[PDB]
Amino acid sequence: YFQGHMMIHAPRRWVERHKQVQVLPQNAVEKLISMNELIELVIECGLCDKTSIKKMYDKINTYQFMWCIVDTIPASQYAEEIFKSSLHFLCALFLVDDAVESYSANEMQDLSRSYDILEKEVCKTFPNFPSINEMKESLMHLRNPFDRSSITFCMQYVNKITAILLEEGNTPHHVVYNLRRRTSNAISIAFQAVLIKSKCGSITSHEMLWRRVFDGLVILFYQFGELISGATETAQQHITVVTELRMLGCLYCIVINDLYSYQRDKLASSDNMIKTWLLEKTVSSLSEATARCSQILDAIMKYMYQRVEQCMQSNPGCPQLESLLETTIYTTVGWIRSHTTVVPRYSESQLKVALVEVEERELPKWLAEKDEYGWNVVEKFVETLNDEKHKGILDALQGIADGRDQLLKTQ
Repeated sequence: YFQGHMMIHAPRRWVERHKQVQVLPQNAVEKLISMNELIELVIECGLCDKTSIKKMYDKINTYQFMWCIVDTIPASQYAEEIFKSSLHFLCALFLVDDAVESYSANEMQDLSRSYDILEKEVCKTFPNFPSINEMKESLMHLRNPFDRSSITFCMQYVNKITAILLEEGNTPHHVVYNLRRRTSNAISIAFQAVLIKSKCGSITSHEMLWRRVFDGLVILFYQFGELISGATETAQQHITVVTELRMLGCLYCIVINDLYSYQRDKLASSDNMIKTWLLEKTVSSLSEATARCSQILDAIMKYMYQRVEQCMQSNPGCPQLESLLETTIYTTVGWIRSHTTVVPRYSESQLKVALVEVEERELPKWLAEKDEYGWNVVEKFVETLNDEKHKGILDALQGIADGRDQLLKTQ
């Protein structure tokens, strides 16, 4: 600990893959960055104009952000299309988030209601789907065109990935169905969480984790590596454990987000965890909040390592699973890289990270150096994750249920 006091830890073999550059020609970077297609897509929907998407693209640097979010280079044309649509979805999802953060309760209520009804309308036309203008028809009754455009764009992504995995014979039918349901349920649960943000609780530092995980749609970002690597079937043979690791990664990303955004001019507002701690249970602000966050992040890394290196030892002879788990690890570690270099958070008044590389001789020591508050945090997070009250949320974030979230955080 010194004045660069965001010191985290990650195994050397995990982080040596982020020291890596994208070996790829410029034909294939413009195949993947189909900027003209993004323009035509956002002006075929009612979202925004060319200037807005170009500004979002300059801000987010969505390509290098994507290379922090997938580790598998496209191996066929379908993978190229998947990466293209994922890039587009990321870029415009952030623009939708910039606007929905100041939505009244009624406006969000209508938005999430329309998503929930449209999902169930277009889930019975499977494998067929309506086009963008055909999908505006059921949303014509809305009083805000932005909600209509957002819903059409999200369901467009949801149907496009399905169309891609059914235009090839590699992924089985019935698991593509579960994948589609998983994606749309994630989006609907995000709307439900931002709608639950209309109340301020009737507080506890575990409800906080449960909400802050759902406040971001990071699961959809983890699914990019699944799709682009062709592991949809082997991730559907292991929907559990994979979903838990992705939840741990979401918690990781949101801890880092809440710590970066509390050092900005923009009011954090929301249920920023540092704010909640400093209201009650923190002495000096930044130095102690940073150490709490570092403990939580290190504990998430250790639990992820142990879980992966157990599920591989108890499921031997499954190389596809191994590569999938390594991809999830890559995407969980990539959030450090993203917050440090590729997002427009070049504050440097923000904590300067010290990413320590845990070598092999140190790995047994480091996995037994678990005597911290982050241990309790992550353990209790895993318990409330596998709580039977929250079984419906689990099954909805798996591809095996309908999305319902409002009866478990508002009650």
